[PDB]
Amino acid sequence: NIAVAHTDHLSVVYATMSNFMLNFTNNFSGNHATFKPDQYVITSPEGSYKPIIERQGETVDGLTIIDTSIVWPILCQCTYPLVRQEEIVYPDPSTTLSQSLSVAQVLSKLTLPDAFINMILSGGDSVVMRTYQTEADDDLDEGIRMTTYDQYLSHIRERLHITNVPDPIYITGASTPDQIAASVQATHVAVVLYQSGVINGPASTYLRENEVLVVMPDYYDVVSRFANANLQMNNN
Amino acid sequence: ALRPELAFDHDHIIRCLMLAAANYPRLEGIIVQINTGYVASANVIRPVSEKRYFPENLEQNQSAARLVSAVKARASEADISSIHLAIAREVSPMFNVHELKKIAESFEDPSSIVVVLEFILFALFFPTEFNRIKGDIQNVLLLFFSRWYPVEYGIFVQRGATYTINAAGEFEFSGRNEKWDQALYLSEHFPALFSDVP
Amino acid sequence: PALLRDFTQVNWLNRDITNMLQQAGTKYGLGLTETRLDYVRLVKTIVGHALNIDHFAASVLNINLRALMEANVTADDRIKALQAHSMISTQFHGPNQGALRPELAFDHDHIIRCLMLAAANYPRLEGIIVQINTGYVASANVIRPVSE
Amino acid sequence: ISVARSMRAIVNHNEVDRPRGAVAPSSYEMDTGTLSRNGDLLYSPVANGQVGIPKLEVDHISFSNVVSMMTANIRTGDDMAVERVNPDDVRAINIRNA
Amino acid sequence: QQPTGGYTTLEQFAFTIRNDGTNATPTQFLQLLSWEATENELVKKTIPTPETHLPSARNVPGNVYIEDAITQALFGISAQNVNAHGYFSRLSALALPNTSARLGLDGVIYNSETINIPFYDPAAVANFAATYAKLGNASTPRYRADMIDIYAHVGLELAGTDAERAAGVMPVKRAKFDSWEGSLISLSRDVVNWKILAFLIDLCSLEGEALRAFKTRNRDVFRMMLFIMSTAVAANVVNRKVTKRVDRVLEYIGVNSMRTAGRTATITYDLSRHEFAAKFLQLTFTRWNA
Amino acid sequence: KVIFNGLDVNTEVQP
Amino acid sequence: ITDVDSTDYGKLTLRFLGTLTRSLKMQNAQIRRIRPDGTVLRYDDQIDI
Amino acid sequence: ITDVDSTDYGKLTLRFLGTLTRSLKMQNAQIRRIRPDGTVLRYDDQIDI
Amino acid sequence: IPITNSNIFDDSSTPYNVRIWHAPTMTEVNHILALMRKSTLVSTHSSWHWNVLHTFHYRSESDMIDHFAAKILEDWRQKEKL
Repeated sequence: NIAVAHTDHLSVVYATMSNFMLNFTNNFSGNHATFKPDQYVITSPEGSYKPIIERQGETVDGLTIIDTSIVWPILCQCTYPLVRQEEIVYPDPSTTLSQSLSVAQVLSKLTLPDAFINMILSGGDSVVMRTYQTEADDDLDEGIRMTTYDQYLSHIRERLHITNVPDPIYITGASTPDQIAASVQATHVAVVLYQSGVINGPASTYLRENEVLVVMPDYYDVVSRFANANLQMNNN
Repeated sequence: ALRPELAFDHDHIIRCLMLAAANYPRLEGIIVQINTGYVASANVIRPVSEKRYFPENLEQNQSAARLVSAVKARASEADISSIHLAIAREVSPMFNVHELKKIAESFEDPSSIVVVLEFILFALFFPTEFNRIKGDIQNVLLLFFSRWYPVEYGIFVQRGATYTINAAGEFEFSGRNEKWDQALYLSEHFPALFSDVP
Repeated sequence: PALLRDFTQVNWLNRDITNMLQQAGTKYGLGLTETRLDYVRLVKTIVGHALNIDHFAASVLNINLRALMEANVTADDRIKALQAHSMISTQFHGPNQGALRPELAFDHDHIIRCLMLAAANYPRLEGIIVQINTGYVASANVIRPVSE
Repeated sequence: ISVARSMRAIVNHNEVDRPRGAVAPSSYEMDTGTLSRNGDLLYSPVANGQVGIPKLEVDHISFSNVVSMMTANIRTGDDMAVERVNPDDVRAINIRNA
Repeated sequence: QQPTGGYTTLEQFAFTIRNDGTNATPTQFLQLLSWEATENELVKKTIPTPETHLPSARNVPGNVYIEDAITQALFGISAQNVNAHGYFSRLSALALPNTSARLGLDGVIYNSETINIPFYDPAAVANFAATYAKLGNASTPRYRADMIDIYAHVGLELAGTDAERAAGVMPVKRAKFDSWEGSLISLSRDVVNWKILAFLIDLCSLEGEALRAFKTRNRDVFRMMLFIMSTAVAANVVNRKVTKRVDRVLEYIGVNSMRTAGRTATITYDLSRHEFAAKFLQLTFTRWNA
Repeated sequence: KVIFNGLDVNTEVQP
Repeated sequence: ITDVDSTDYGKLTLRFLGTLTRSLKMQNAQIRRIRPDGTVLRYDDQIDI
Repeated sequence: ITDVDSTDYGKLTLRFLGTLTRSLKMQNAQIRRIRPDGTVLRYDDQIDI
Repeated sequence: IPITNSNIFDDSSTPYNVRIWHAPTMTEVNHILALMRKSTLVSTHSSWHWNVLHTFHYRSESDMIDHFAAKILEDWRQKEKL
């Protein structure tokens, strides 16, 4: 008796609804096996980790819990609009769209301070920097620059992942001016990561020739790392 | 015509809205209220309260009342509120992993198919919504099976009571038969019943 | 004495304290020193605060909280208790909250052992151990006296 | 005598820096080391001796030391409510065989 | 980050224990412990190769404390039902091809490296966490460890002369050493401290010349470790008064008796913790023998 | 009997 | 000051428990999508927006 | 000295239990299985809890 | 599975009874009987019928002896043959 109005009439209101401004995401795909929602984690290099769809028991709002007993009043005792022979009505695509809109301005503005401040905190787009004076003469911002691994992680690293270009190279005792060149020839960002004894030989010189800030774990003995075979480097 | 409004950044908002849901418990409700309001708006399902259950005569019969009873308690009262909301969640975002208002049954009295039926009727009626909770339920059903199918829910639970999808779809069937707390709805496990595999 | 370095007239003592702290070893501290915070519902559980209290009263405080925390038992398993306690096959649902309601446990080994002795002295004890059941039984209402 | 006397003469003589014999608190009545994983607060290390000599192993009192206290989110002794369902039937309720 | 070269052969990962006065290396401490050989005997079997299937990482936002847990549970001191809400398996998230989650160097699991916090080279953690994921599923009925039998080995390894350990057989010798007022429990609290992890990650990830070479150098640091543990499950532990000292005695070393009610001179073993040390011993052991 | 979400909660358990 | 009355923002609510409030620091976020094992995937073009 | 008035309910068992001292030495107390007629068996690891 | 006695003419109890342990994989049992060093008197045979680990439970300390005795003795009975 019910499918007459139910499949034919409830179905449409549902489809029209599948397109509502806000009801975003994805709910299914008709397949019970296999379909698993897509997960979203707000991850941050600075150690933030708050996933979007987390499971946390019944909330105060009152939605979390699903209750199947609702099937009966719908199935047995609930009169319909097009079942007993009223004239199907139609929502005014206005109230409910202006409304979806109503929430969006209200909603985006609200995350406005919360999002605004963290940025003040992030200290957006800018790596610290210690420039080490090489070749006694030439002074200030005329040597080798290198920044702490944490700075590199945070600000400069996430960007690298997006461009695709293969992650940086490793300042190693062996690597010649060629390896550094080839790596920057790829990532094309001019940053080299250090994690191998002395830098020694040229290349370190090539570094004077090129920004190629070299990133390295915490500062100290950062002159005992390089092989300033002519005293200029100096942890100070 | 070219209205003089600003714009409607599809990206800023898909993501801007993203931060809000991620860290703002209340958004699920704000949204499910539009559809819920909208559905009540389309006058899609008016609700009556002149209670109509069983073929009436059943309520009156001596023997049936045992069943007149299970269904009577299982079934509730048409809340004007619950029915739209019930429909609204069919299509609206999911932000908490719905839990199944655990229905504790024993399945040991033929009149009790009433409950297995609640689900079939329910899954059919709002399946996308039902999908979230296939686990709490797969959870209820094997019990029904342990009851009405000993021989078959012998090999079935054993084949594995939960499975996963291998890099090549081949379902990897776990050999255990642990329960299924929603706690792993977001993991890589699927309740096993619904594997729909022979 | 430390919360008063370069902060007290008395020059000597101050000089040494300001110096005493200079040692490679000793290093004073104060307030919120380390936090671990439940998984699942990402809020912050037990905070380790370096408040200055003796060293003894303090260490023992950890004896209780530490044990409380060690016993991975929560307030959820509790339903298991009244679980056995009620018309064998009753049903207890939810709500269950992870490690946001840790509960000591239930020292099983102490009681029968402590309890054995309890009854050994006051033998009148059986009067109660039975008192309760009688109350429970008349309560489940399984037999009502009458003049029929 | 005087064993509880850990600090003596808090005044400053004018001539001679250290007044005639004055104690001045030992580097313990303020060493607030860490808090072992096991829960035994132990004095700050000593150039990598790692283990800080558990505060309770030696015999020096030590005002100040980490205390792990539980926050506002871990109320305990909470009277928690549950829904109990009395199995319907009775005649059904099985007792025997496991 | 940070390479290795050997790992446990590095400054901050030094295992000491403190005995009597200053804190000394366990190698030296062991040499301060003798045996009583009972008119018994115990042959060693052959640990069954661990069940391949590593548990399921399971979704769980939040770095979870691994080193502290693994150890709090083994030479715990009061850890109750360890395999409930037990995360040990969350330690399988690390073992993978190119996962992000790194094993913090404080014994925490993070998901994605973070602002100023070391962590073992994801190169080797991928070999350690590779096997110990297993340690996760010790409560799964069909995977549970050997147990009672697995102790034949903890023991000849802990005691037994270079000679007994070669022919399998060896009396069940009872350990006595010079105690010092509640020494075993304290020896233990001190151990809960070691950065175990740093050890294991090295235990299984060193090729050969290097690995065997270290296995030998570190047998001493390791044995002290089984010992603090074997006592957890040992018949009676009694204290012997002598002339002036107290020669403490462990009655039967390497004969898990299943003792489970809180003792005092040691660390109890709730039955769950018990199956776990069971599980821990099997993987780590099957592994020690390349 | 009635449509309600969440636990029907009817007992209080004593620590 | 903005006039957008904020409540239960950033917090939680779940009846039964309290209304324990998460943190809010966040620095820079990436709405990266997490592999099932709950651990951040490296943003891929042909799978995520 | 240890003033600890226990429960409105905890009190009845005591009024009822009739505490009235508790003789028994208890210098050392060991619970033990006492095979019928003195002896007081040891603690046969295999039978007693 | 309570276990009767031969001679249908003796309603006089049953010495003990066999318990069937739902322990599938070898590892599972390993541990079933491992914990079994609890509960008063149980005992088991070396191998197993239906190959489903089951154990005996003695109603009494001594009744335990009627069984062993009958059985240990049977052993030298077949062992002489081997």
